[PDB]
Amino acid sequence: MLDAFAKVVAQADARGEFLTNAQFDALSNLVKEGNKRLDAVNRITSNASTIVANAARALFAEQPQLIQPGGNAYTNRRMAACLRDMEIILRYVTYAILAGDSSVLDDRCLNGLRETYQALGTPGSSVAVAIQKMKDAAIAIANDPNGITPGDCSALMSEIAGYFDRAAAAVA
Amino acid sequence: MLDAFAKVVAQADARGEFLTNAQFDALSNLVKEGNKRLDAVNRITSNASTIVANAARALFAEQPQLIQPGGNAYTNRRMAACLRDMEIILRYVTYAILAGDSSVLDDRCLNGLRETYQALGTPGSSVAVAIQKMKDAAIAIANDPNGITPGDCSALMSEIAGYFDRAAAAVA
Amino acid sequence: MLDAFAKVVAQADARGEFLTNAQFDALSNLVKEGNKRLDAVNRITSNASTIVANAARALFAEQPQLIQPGGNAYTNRRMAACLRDMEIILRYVTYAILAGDSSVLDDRCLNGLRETYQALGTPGSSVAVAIQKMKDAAIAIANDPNGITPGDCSALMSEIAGYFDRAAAAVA
Amino acid sequence: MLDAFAKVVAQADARGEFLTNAQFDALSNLVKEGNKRLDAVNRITSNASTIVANAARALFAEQPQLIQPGGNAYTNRRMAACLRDMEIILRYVTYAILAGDSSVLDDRCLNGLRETYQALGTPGSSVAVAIQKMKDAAIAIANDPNGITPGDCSALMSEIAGYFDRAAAAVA
Amino acid sequence: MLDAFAKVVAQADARGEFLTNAQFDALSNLVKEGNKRLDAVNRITSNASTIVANAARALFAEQPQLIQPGGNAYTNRRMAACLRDMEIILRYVTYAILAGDSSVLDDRCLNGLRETYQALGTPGSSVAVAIQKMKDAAIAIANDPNGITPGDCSALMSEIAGYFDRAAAAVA
Amino acid sequence: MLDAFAKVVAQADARGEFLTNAQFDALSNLVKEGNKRLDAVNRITSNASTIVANAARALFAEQPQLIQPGGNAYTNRRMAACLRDMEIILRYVTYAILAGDSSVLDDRCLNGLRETYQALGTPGSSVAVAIQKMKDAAIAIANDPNGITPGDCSALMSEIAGYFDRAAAAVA
Amino acid sequence: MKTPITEAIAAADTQGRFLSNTELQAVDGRFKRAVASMEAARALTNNAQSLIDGAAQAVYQKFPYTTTMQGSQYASTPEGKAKCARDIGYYLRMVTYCLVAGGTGPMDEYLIAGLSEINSTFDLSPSWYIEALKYIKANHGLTGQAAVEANAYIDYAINALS
Amino acid sequence: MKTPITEAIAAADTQGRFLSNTELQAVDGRFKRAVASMEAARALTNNAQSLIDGAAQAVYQKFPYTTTMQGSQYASTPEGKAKCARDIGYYLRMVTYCLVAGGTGPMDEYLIAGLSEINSTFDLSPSWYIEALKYIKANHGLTGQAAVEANAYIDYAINALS
Amino acid sequence: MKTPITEAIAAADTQGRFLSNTELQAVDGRFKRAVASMEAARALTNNAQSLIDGAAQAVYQKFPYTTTMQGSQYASTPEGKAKCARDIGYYLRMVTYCLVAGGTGPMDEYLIAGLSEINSTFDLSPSWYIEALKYIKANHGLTGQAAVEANAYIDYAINALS
Amino acid sequence: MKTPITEAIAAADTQGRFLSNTELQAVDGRFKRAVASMEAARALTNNAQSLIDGAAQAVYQKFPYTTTMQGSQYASTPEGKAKCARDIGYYLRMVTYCLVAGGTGPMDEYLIAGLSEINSTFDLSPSWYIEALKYIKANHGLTGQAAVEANAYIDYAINALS
Amino acid sequence: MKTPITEAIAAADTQGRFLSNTELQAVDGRFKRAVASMEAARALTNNAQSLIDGAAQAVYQKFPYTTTMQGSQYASTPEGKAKCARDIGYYLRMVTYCLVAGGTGPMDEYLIAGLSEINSTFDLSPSWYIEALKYIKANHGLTGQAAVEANAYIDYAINALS
Amino acid sequence: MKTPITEAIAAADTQGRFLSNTELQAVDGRFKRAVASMEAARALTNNAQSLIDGAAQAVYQKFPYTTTMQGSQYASTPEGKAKCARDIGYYLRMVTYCLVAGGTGPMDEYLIAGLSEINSTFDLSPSWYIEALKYIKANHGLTGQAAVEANAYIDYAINALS
Ligand SMILES: *[C@@H](C)[C@H]1/C(=C/c2[nH]c(/C=C3N=C(/C=C4\NC(=O)C(CC)=C4C)C(C)=C\3CCC(=O)O)c(CCC(=O)O)c2C)NC(=O)[C@@H]1C
Repeated sequence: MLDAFAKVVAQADARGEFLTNAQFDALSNLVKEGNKRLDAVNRITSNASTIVANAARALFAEQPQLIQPGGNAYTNRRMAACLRDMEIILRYVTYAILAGDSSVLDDRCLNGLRETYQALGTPGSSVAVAIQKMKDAAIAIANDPNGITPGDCSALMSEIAGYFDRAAAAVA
Repeated sequence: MLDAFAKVVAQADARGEFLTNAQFDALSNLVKEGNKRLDAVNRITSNASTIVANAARALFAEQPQLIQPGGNAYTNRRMAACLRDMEIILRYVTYAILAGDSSVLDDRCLNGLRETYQALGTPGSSVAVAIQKMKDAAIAIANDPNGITPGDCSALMSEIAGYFDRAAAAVA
Repeated sequence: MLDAFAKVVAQADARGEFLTNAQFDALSNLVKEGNKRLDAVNRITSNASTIVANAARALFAEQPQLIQPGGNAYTNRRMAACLRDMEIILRYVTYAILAGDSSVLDDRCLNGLRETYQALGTPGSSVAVAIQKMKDAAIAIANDPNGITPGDCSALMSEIAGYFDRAAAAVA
Repeated sequence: MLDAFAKVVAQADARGEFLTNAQFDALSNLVKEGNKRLDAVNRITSNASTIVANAARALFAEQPQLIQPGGNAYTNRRMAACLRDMEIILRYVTYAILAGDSSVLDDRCLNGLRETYQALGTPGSSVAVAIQKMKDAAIAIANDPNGITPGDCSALMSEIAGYFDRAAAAVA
Repeated sequence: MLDAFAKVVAQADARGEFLTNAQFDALSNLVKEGNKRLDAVNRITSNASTIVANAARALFAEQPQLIQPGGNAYTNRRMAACLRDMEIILRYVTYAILAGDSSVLDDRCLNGLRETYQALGTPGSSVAVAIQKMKDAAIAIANDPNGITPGDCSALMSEIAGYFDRAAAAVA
Repeated sequence: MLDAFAKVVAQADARGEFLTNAQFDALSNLVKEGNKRLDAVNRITSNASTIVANAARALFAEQPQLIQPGGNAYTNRRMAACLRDMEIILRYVTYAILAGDSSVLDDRCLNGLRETYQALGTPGSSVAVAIQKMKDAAIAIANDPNGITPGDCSALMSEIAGYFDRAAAAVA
Repeated sequence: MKTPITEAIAAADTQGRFLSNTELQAVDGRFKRAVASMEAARALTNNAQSLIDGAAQAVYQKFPYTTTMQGSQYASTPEGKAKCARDIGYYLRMVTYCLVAGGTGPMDEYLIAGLSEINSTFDLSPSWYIEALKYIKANHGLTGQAAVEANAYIDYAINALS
Repeated sequence: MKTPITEAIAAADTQGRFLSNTELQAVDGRFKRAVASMEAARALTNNAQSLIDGAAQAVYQKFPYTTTMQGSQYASTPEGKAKCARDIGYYLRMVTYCLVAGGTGPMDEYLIAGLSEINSTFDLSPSWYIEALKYIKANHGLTGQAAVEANAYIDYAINALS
Repeated sequence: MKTPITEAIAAADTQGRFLSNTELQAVDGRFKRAVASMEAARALTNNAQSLIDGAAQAVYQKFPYTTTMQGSQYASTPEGKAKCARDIGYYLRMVTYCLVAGGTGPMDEYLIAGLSEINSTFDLSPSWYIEALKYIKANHGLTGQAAVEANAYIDYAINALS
Repeated sequence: MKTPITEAIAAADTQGRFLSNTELQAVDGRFKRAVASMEAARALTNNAQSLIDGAAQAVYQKFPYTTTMQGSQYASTPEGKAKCARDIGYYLRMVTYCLVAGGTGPMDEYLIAGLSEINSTFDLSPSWYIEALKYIKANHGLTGQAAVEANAYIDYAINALS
Repeated sequence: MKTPITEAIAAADTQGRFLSNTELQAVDGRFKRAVASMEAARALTNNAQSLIDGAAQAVYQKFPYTTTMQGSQYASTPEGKAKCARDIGYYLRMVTYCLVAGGTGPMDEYLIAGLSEINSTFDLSPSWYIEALKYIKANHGLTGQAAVEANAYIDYAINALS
Repeated sequence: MKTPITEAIAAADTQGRFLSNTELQAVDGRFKRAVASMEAARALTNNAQSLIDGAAQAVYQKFPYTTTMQGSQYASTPEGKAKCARDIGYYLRMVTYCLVAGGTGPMDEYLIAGLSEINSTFDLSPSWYIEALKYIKANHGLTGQAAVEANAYIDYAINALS
């Protein structure tokens, strides 16, 4: 598992170099933008339950074949496993948001997940839909301009979207 | 693991339907034929040891290359492993007889067994012979018309034969 | 795991034969040559540390790309893992020397090792170099004619070389 | 673990005797009274949840010191542990009812339980109260004369009461 | 494991009360004194090795019977176990310093340690001496007035001394 | 676990001394008497089965209360556990004979065994009888003067008897 | 799937043993009880609708706020009522499955597993389904050992929801 | 009890290590945030009653059936209302504890653990306490980073109930 | 001790579950079969001696060397014959115990456990006891489901000896 | 395969250690004893037949019923006698293997493993092979430390059969 | 790699939990301390050479035998001095990495792991590198909380070498 | 304590087996080698002092800085030289113990265990004791298999220090 700083450090060690002024500037800028990051994490984490619930409801409304007898999300056990999966994906996403790097999401969540869903028979494309829903919702919540010190968070939201899209592409 | 009733239930749940009169009739008939089944299981189980022993003796008489130096059944360890294998096969067969379904035999015995014998070098065709011997013997014992209330058990014996042949085909 | 005697015994059992006079003579000769073997093992084992150290130093002097930033033997962790690997190889080699057979070296060391180094990215050809160094050094130490009852150990040294070359070929 | 039959068998084996006519008569009578037993178990088991809930509510109404800050049943964790304990006691009680013997209740539930409650600081006397409540409720439910073939179950209810009182005395 | 804040919280929950102004003031003062605490921990931790080494040397100089043949600290294994013990004690002490509470030291280090030393035969009084040495050294290092923003740390040093004395009394 | 040599070494290390001429002489004498020891071990080990069997038969002939219903050695399970116990005792005894020291017998067999038999209810005095039988038999077998190079083994037999009596006293 | 037969087989296989007379007297309680079980299953299947409606109305009368409160969990919209009748049908069908299989296996594996997580995620109150199950138990019209089976499994569901 | 300091110590002890600069920058986020945390805790403690009443009424207006339905779980009796105000007070007090300790430890150990089993056993709907917590979050009167702390832990509770 | 009831209880306790209809249909096969079981147990107990003698003689005629060969294991001495009749009585009594308990528990725990080690240590041939058991099975005089029980457990013993 | 050398190597590898003087003094007991061992192996191999016949007859005289009783396990048919001589040859050959390898490895892995299960399944009495082994031990004609080796491994077999 | 952020994430993932306010106050100590940390890293990077030379000479003056003794481990040859300056540079660079990452992760994973085995295999004395690190700590020219960071990680190295 | 005999016993006990011919040929290498072993132990014990002095001086000449450098680890004070002679005596005595026991047990348990931690904590260089051991190996005056034993265990020590 790596964070942004650890990533730069590892890349520099592979070459056996001290950090250059450019890298010091970049990391310093990352630090200066830490409050926005902590805000995003705090918000998405604070609304995780409603994100997963609303995303699931919307999914099953759009694809009722998943929740009818014979579907993959039929019975309470498989429904619970689906809601659980969504919680996991959102969780490791938030991990990546705090870390500034997708290393933890990849290794501990996305690596080998396409194979799992193929073996079980779960349609990874539906999971991708779910991840898209949770993405839009989470970005809305994190970029809600009410009750916070105004400013520009456009670069952070594109990164969060980067992690979500990364997951969706990983499962689909 | 499934029994006949559980099998019908699962098939009906996959479609999201209540059982139809045809299915209720079929299962009721299965119930009415339970005494014969318990008899078959009781008999084969009661003579398991002589079934395995006689089948083994006959096998090694027909294929002496198995019990000579270099053979797969040479040494007491490998002989014991062969007799053991036969006991296992007969045992899961009886399980299937009681259950009215081959689910337990497949998963817990036959699944992946052809690969095991190929890796070890055991000739699966000889195992098949053994299974055939145990089949004929077991059917003779279970359908012995002496000391039991007379009746027609032809349908049950074809099912038992179905499980045995299933195993033989699975290993060969 | 087998030694020479166990090897002959197993080969004879596969055929179901008692040992012949030729085999008894061969094993008796092995026994008569046991003091030289114990000497070789005692010496190589007594100088294991200097063998591994000098071999490593020579390797990294010949291939400095291994010990520079980005190399496979860079950082203390990977260096320690390399020295460790060398200790392991030399150790199982000595095992084989005492046993008169390569069975233990193969199963417990060489089997599957080429796959490991390929997965990790370690260059097996460099490991082979190391093994060659340890070979020359070990043979020099074991065949040092000073401080020992004079005699001909040429056949033993060709066997030791056989085990070393076996390892090198196994990794390269 | 023993049932009535196993109990008589063990007592007879300790003396090395075959069963006497008196014992055969006693066990035969136990068999003839099996339907009532299965009824009792079915009923108590069917109303376990309401038994435990009502008993708990009554307990905490009678002893509010247990549910106020500082009490042993304060916080949700300890409350959950108490309700759980009650479920366990009732469960092993029902086990004993089906078995006709208190062996399973003793070994798997009551043995060493007084020590546990003393170490934790839980008042075993309150647990005893709870067990008494569950006793009265369970006996009412099992001896409810509505919707069942009329008859005399007085001997069975005294046995059930015997198991409950046994537990209460064991904890107090 | 508890820290100061957690301690006050638990004490308040046992009574079912909100915190009073006095407690809020006390905890606020703890916060205002956090930099000094972090300094103490950083310093003692930074000099742990020299603290343990010098303390050990002084101990064995004062009690040579520990390091002569037959002594408890004779052989390298037992010496290593003693130095290790000292490292452990100092470590959990620093834990307590950071936490503002002795809970972690007690449970994870001191609880049951007098029994261990009595069973092994180690003289707990010598361990106490060692702990006293490490105490004086650690306090000197943490209260060194050079290279730090001047101020009064007398209350913190009495607390650190409190933890050390607590350990010594616990072992002696 | 210690042997004679290890025992002397440990005693000398506790005092921090090199071995004296007396000790070197004693150990040298132990070596010179090793063939007799290996003979004793080989013989007792070669007749272990008949020793245990005959000893058991004699025991149960002398104390028929052990093998009647209610006895401790009644049923095949407890009989098997008794024969097993005897095998264990004889085995660790032979270990001690080879080692020249009772350390392994004590720690790995006798330590805590009196408590076990008291808890289970086994009469340790009967076990002692068994051990005496196995003692007499084993000494007869090991000191049988037929088919061996004549000599005086009286000192060894008193040691073997020492180990047996040690066990008997340990259980009784 | 938990049934008397599968429980017996699992018991004999857990210890590498052939079947014995024990397991067969178990499967015998099964086959013998299968008459009452089958009767109850047939009756419940035949009167499933009239009764899912009796029951849905039991719920709506007991908890009227569920037919007027705004929320996707409540039955204040046609889609909500549809989901509710659907779920009651699921419970009844599960009961019939248990009666056919001679055990709780079907209900355990298809329904009970994950029930708490679902009811919590979707804000569904257990009391609703408990009321529906109480209605079904009261008005299934069965007498004797058939009613004992039906009530046994229905009460099993209620306990799962309590 | 989970706190930043105990999390750091546990992290260093899990691997037999002394503390390091890492753990100290953690405890430093703690001490620095302790100002806003303490402010929110003081404010919530000072206006606890007015607000437990605001909140209890939020619940009773949102779910009126709880003030009229017959049952020991509902607030249709004086004892019921007493229990309800009690529980809302428990939630608020837990929030203040979390604010004082700088973590969720207090709420995790004193409340969340066993919450599902309790709500299920006693037929208590999470939605009630979610409504109370939403009211408290809306009317605690805090601004800035104090409101961020209070809302953080309140929302933590809501998520535990969802 | 393995019985249908203890097997059911153990099944329900292994997974922290209350009893269910499954286990009760099991105990029901038990209680129902208890009539034939009890009949066979009574009959075997009543004619135990005549039959231990029939059987001991079956063994001595099948294996005459056991009445003439020198050895404490053989029945060439009065004490040997006494031990043999004793053991045959043990087998029969164990059968009756199994019939009373409705399972193999008694025979498993009191006899089968450690049988191989004993027969090997004391040089006792299984074939002897197999012959005795075959005789008892042939001449116990039972008909119908009683004979099915007796033969079930006797054959269980033989398989244990094979 | 268990031998002094493999036991030493396994001992050093079990703890990730190089070999030491200990293991070498072990392999030294091996090499030194290899002279007597080899002598006994040669002698037994040279007189294997005369002796398998001495021994088979020892068995047939001790247990005459095995040459007259009806059964595929007994030596009452030419095929039976063939199987018996075969098995005695197996035991002797195993002894020679142990003598060549300097340990019980060969006999452990090729014979002892699974011996009880075989003797039980095929109704083969250990006493027969014990008698054969006693004969071989009595008439192998060896003196001194060669007889000590041969008798050591033969007695090892007997103990395995007891 | 051990950092405050990765330690927080690992803490939350070890128990299947989302992040909480605790972890965020941790990452907050990180971000806040990152100013002093970054300052020290910049300064050390800017004056790395002058100082690797100050330090190498500190070692050579403290232990003069390392510049005159014959051996590939000693700095008595140009290649030796080259290796030494190389290693001192490694230590300094590792310190800068730790300062950039806000934790000991980089030094733990790239250097400390396997340090004892290396120093033992190649006959390298820790005291040498301890002296170099003491020099760097004494002459890095930092004041205030930057010096606290630099000294924290340097002292961490020394303790690893002690 | 690791010895040939204890290694054999441990080998037989690890698998619940009696002793066998294997273990006895092991103990036989032991007893046979005990002559050379004992000779070397006697000789080393007789000339222990002259040689601890030869050796201490070997160290002081090879590493002169240890007799002039300021530090409690160095032999620049009478107490330092005393500690050094003490430790060299410990190594020699350990060698004699290994020779007496026929294995590395004594040295493993009394010295090697914890050696790295000690040398690191007290700033003791292995090279010093390696030099002392090289001197002892060069000037112990032994010839033949006695020198092979002494050198075997001394070299064992050196490898432990490398
Ligand atoms: C076909 C296999 C042969 C056959 C069987 C047969 N039996 C009956 C009658 C009965 N069989 C049993 C057996 C059991 N019931 C149980 O619960 C158990 C477990 C303990 C067993 C072993 C019983 C009890 C009966 C009823 C009593 C009786 O003896 O009649 C029939 C008649 C049909 C029926 O189901 O009753 C049949 C056909 N008879 C043959 O000739 C076939 C070779």
